[PDB]
Amino acid sequence: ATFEIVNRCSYTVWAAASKGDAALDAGGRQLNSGESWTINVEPGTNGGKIWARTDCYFDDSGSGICKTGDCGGLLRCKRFGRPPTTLAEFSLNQYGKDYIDISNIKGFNVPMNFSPTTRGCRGVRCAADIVGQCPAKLKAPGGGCNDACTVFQTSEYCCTTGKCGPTEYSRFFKRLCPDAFSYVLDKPTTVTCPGSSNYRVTFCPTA
Ligand code: NA
Repeated sequence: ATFEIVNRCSYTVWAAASKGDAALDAGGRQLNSGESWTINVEPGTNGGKIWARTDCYFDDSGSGICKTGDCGGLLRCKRFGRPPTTLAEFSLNQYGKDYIDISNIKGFNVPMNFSPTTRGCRGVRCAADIVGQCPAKLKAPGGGCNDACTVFQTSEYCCTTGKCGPTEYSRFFKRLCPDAFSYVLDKPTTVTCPGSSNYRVTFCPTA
């Protein structure tokens, strides 16, 4: 599959693409305002995620840190990032079908649109000002809006037993971005696309 990562934000972001135990394509790159990044995800990739990182400083070896989405201090991520991170999640070629979604389960930092560049399905977007409206107890100093599980580490917010209901915090993310996951057992907002589709991820799609 071919993903195009576009940065429409007025500020620089450092994109990342990982499937948990290995990088996706180069793993990460700096994206100035308006820059696009094309990557190739091997068909069958399961559990891949694309996200943005803000306020990064990297050395010549690619080691550094970001205030949001840091993935172990590396520019080229081999691992998911530290919350809060708006997540673009995808499983490809699962019995002739791709599955895509946007998730606020690990917080929110940058507005995001996730849409296919081919035919057969629709796209999902979370472009609200979640950071501006973020409750005080979930605000992250570095920037972004943390999820309740990251903050309070309870069975209910993290849904550890397996059963959990919506909380006051998940409804906040859900009220602003209905098309994104607000908690683990949230009613799936997943989109089903034809196998081997191509996609474009746009940061700050409305600005
Ligand atoms: Na998730």
